[PDB]
Amino acid sequence: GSSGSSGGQLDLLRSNTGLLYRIKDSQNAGKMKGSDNQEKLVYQIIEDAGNKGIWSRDVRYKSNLPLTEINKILKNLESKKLIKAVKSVSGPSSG
Repeated sequence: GSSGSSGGQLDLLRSNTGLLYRIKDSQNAGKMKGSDNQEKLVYQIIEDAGNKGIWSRDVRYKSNLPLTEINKILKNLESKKLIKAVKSVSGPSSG
């Protein structure tokens, strides 16, 4: 009774994810300023990531907000000094 059957074929294409984001601390954060809900919905997704962090593309999908919005939100929390942005050194493997 062997399971076996693992994998088959893989055809990936060269693509880019973007930038990574993360929340700052887990206590000093709960005042906000600008967006109330539109922002609270973002900080929630970024916070859930913890150390793994969430890409601007991912947090955008779960947030269901357009770049025009996320662009302001991601920048909002930043100025508030509530979150911490993290830039990747090398997204793809083939360097």
